[PDB]
Amino acid sequence: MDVILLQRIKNLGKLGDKVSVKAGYGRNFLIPQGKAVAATEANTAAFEARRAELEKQEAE
RNA sequence: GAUGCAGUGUACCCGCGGCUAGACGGAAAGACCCCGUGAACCUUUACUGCAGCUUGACACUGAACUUUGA
Repeated sequence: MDVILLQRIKNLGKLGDKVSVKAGYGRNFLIPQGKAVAATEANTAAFEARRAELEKQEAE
């Protein structure tokens, strides 16, 4: 699956990078625990549109 | 393998008590035997399927280090 990282991951990328991961990884660890979001068009519109700066200065 | 055919012998008409030599006596479309491109159930290294058991591939199924083969 294709995901956009909401918050920093050790090897995937940082704060909004779009990466492809194995389906189980995203389905069972990232998405339920809020560490990423699915890379759909509406979710992208949501991510860069408004809450981008909020995720940014919530660096820690 | 004859009461009923041929020849011949014997024999007046009809019961009752007994008897079982015969009526290939009665009883059950022979069970033995053979046949039908009949049946059923059982067996097996007869044939062909399937359940069960088991092998690997793909899916559910992810994250990090590492070592080694052609």
